[PDB]
Amino acid sequence: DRVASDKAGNSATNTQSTVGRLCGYGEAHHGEHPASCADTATDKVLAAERYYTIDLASWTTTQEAFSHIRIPLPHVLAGEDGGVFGATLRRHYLCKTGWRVQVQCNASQFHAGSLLVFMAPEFYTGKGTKTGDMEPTDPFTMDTTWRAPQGAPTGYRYDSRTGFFAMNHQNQWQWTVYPHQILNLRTNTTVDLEVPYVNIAPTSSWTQHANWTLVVAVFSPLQYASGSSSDVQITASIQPVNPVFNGLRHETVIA
Amino acid sequence: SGNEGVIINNFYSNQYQNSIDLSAS
Amino acid sequence: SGNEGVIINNFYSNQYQNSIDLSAS
Amino acid sequence: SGNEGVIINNFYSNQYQNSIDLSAS
Amino acid sequence: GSDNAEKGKVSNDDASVDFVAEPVKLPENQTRVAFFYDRAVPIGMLRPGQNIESTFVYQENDLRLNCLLLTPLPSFCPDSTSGPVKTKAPVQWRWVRSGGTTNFPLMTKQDYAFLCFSPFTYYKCDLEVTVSALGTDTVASVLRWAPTGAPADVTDQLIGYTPSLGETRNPHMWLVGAGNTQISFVVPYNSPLSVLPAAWFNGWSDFGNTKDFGVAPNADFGRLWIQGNTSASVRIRYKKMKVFCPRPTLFFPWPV
Amino acid sequence: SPIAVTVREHKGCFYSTNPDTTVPIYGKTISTPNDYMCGEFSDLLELCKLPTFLGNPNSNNKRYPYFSATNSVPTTSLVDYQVALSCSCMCNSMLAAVARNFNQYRGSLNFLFVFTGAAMVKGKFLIAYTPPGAGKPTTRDQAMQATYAIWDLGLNSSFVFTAPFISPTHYRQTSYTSAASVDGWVTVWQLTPLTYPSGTPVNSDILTLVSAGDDFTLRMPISPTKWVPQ
Amino acid sequence: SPIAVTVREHKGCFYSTNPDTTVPIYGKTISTPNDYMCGEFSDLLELCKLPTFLGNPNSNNKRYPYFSATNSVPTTSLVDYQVALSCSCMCNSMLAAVARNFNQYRGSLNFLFVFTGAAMVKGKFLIAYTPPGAGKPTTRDQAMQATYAIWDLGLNSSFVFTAPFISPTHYRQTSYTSAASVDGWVTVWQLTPLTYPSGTPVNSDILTLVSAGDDFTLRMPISPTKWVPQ
Amino acid sequence: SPIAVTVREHKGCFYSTNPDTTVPIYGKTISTPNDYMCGEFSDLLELCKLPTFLGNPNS
Repeated sequence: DRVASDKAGNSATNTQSTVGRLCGYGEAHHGEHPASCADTATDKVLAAERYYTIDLASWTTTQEAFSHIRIPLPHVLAGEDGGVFGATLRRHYLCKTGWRVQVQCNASQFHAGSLLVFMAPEFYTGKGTKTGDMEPTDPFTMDTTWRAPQGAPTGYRYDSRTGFFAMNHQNQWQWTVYPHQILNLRTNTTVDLEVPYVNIAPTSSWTQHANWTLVVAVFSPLQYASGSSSDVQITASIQPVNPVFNGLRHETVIA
Repeated sequence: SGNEGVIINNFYSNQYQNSIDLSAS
Repeated sequence: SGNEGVIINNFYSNQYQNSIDLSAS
Repeated sequence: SGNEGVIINNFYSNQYQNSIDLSAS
Repeated sequence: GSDNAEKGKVSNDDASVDFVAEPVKLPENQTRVAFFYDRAVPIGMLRPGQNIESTFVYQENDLRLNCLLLTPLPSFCPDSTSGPVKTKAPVQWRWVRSGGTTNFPLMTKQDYAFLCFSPFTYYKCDLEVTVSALGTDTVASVLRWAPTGAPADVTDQLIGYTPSLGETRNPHMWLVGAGNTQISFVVPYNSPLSVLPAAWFNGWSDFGNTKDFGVAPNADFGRLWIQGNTSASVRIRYKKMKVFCPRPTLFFPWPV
Repeated sequence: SPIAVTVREHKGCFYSTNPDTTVPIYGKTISTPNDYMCGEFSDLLELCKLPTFLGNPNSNNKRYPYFSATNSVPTTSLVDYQVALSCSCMCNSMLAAVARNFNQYRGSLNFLFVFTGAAMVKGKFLIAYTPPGAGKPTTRDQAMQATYAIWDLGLNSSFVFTAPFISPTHYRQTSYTSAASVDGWVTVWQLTPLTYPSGTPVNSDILTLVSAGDDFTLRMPISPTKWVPQ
Repeated sequence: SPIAVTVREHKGCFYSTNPDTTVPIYGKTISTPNDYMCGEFSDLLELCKLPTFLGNPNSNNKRYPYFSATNSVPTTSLVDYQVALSCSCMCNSMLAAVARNFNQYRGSLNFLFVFTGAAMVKGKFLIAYTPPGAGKPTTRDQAMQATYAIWDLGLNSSFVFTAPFISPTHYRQTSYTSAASVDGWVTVWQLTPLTYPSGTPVNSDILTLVSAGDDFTLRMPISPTKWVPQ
Repeated sequence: SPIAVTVREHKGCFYSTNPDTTVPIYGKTISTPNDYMCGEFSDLLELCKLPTFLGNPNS
């Protein structure tokens, strides 16, 4: 019963060590049309409702407790890797959707370590301070290298000064309050998560807001005896749950 | 539910005293 | 109809509180 | 029982006006 | 006893489970979102830049303003590479900031309590505002309020020798005379948004995505302008509060 | 005996919008009968649905109740209204005049076009509504990808075009108070050239009016930034 | 006629926590519909039951979400949490973060342990709770005399240990405000050494989380001594 | 409409023995349970009936 498969359109995930599917806020995106839009929505596009499987990161002995990587949504699937979903998304003002995700990562019975895999609403994805404007850089891009924790998680100011704290502060000591699962090398090679649609509004101006973030963080450092397979990746299968599109138009050039 | 404990608690009509809750759908 | 939201809203009799509406014909 | 002699003696709800008595067992 | 954290959760026990013991629970309500936030707290103060007889004008003085933004979050005259632009109405800031060299006071205004403790991503409610006099002189004061997004109409006196702020169809208040010193009232959740960000808004505020990232638009309860002879302490109160999607609270410093 | 009372901190205070009445000093006064009257109305909203004129700017920059078209297909758009109550070409329509006294809106805007060129003239136009996200359209081709309708000239003189209420939020602010500037654009293009016979005025004028559509509503009464007529 | 009233001595007074409402100045305003929303909650108490991380100090004195064990039986204890909301290793758990906004508590604390060492590793631990009166335990043997449970490693990764609510008073103060300093200790000891095969990381890490148990409650909302994040 | 009131001459006055209550600032607070207790009494008068010692003076 630790053996499971999940199908979505012409795609299918599969695992022999599952520990179940954690469903955030105890509920899922039902694909309802937004009461804020007059135009009949475009929805139920089989071609767009599947698992897009991609690379997340390389886990090494070097990474420490609370080092992490942030994956923004829908943004990370808004371009090429998003196939028909990204293609349709790029041509609509508004999008409203949930997410169903499977994070993959295997090692061995002789390896040690553990990951915190979770999903959070309105989680800071900014990379750095843009020299000049006093604003962040690449908010909507996925981390391409592990991120070091803040000893004192007080966030990031752009005014080039220090003191007190910023509203983008994220206190890792409490990260387990977010919908999540733990990926423990001795127990399981996969985690399964799911989240509903949440936001400051009935539907989203996606083009300018990454309302949900998929975060993978290290809890206990990777460890292995010499001779043991040293190369360990972390991949993920991401699926848009009942995406609903409104405000059709000429195409937003993500490119 | 909140921090209000007064019996004669009406005087001003409900709809004036509070934002009106209404469901889009 | 107007901007008035008070329950106990009488105290002064109606006819005193407002001009009396009456139809010529 | 105490030194209180007012009829209209409610205004504030009981549970607000006084500590709530509750028995452990 | 025995379990498995991996699956996203675990048995939430009491003594009676693993041992020859039992549940010692007592009834208790004071821990409710609504009740808890339903108490008054200072976010800043108002200082009049001018008389009750003149044309109102944005004015700062030792970090004090003749106008303020109704939001729990940090706010102040808009920041600039060259310093906060004090000839303007306060706006939402993305961080808290010392008035000067030492930590306190603060240059920014806000509900410090609410910031140090907002265990949630989004919220909503009505806002009960209280404006209390800091001085002892017979008061002569006018207060103007407006909903988030409304025109400041910070224009000239139409009628001479009277307060420009009072010249509006918007909800305004007139306080004057010995013993008459505090203003109290409640306003409705007036935002275009369905719910408000308790802390952060992971997106740009402009379609060009070049500006004010982390701050949601019209994510406030409007604002206050003052005029007359009296400065006042301003407190807010969360009415019929509701919160959503739990998240981490402000970090607390580990003991040296 | 007297009733004991707790006097609240906010005493002696005056509220411009206080939800209650005050003291009557000239009671029992009959209000001069006006039963004969007609033309009465209760909701400012209705005024909003009465189509009024859009102010179209000329090169020398002066306004007209309309725009012109002819025997050609201008590579660019003929006119373009920015769906935004605050917006200026509407500055003087009843719709905008009412809207500026309220903080937020919801629903459809209806753009009314009336062809006043000669009976002998023909042709077709392409009216479109473009939501934000990908920037404002720069070509009929692009516009054609958003919400649109083709307007064919003929016996019937006019056309009612509806700019749909497509939005993230249940409501929208009525005013350009700070800067997200807009909620998309309404653009008018020639599909086919105005065609006609010899002896006919080659340049036809199309009256342009705007009004609140059926779905439409306004809320939160407020004051506009004060102004002075020219 | 006017009603005669006796004006109480406390007039004009303002109460931060006054159990009553005040005057409404913008009535009949609809609250932007949010029926679409999920993730809503009513009781701060729930946040309390969500297990979050304990901050374990290192020699160079820096914190970890866990502690380490190995092929040995340390004569002293592996870690020791002081059952006391004010207590510091919890400084940053949701439990403590909520608790510092309330004056008193009652009920069970639940300590959650998660073994992240290799599958091939084994061993047993002795987790214990010691009430006051005889001082804090200095040896597994002593600890074993108080409330305890043995934790055996195996297929199942974790363990939920409950620090029982044993007390003279129905409630307990949430803060170290003056000095009775504590309500006993939670101590973790090795029963048997972590055992394993060649080719396996000799030092295993055990994640340490804490949370409010089922019985648990908080009361009397208050303000913590103000602080500034580092 | 507001209710007209006649404000009595004795206003703002405080009464040490006023037969009425005042404003509550920390409501809904449960009073720590004490059901276990014995030895309780309601009337000072009873204390009066408990015989106690008379102080008799010496030379």
